[PDB]
Amino acid sequence: FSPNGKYDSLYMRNYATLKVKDELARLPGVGQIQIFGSGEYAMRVWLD
Amino acid sequence: AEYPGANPKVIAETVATPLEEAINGVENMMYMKSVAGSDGVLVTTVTF
Ligand SMILES: CCCCCCCCCCCCO[C@@H]1O[C@H](CO)[C@@H](O[C@H]2O[C@H](CO)[C@@H](O)[C@H](O)[C@H]2O)[C@H](O)[C@H]1O
Repeated sequence: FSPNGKYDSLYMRNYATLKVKDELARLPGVGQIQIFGSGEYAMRVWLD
Repeated sequence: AEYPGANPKVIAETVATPLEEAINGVENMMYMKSVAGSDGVLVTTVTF
């Protein structure tokens, strides 16, 4: 979490995916790691 | 796995890393190796 509002759920979910998830799956006894909240990064082209 | 025309660094980052993340949730594994060549081919050996 960001208690000061500096980061929203999207940034932190992708931060967990890119810097937390893999380093946690290396631990022993971990079968599954699941992320809940927001969504993956994606290139959004909002047309007019 | 195959990633035609992709540089081995790209194959290692975008292919090998997520398969290793998934495979880490296997039991009785001793060590995992990934070799990605300029032939576009990635081989990941999982030794138990
Ligand atoms: C913090 C909540 C923990 C709940 C513990 C889980 C046990 C509950 C009974 C089993 C059902 C869980 O079912 C679970 O549903 C979630 C949705 O939340 C799915 O989650 C899926 O959708 C969510 C929502 O977009 C994505 O963030 C996620 O990446 C994707 O995998 C999981 O893939 C599945 O494992």
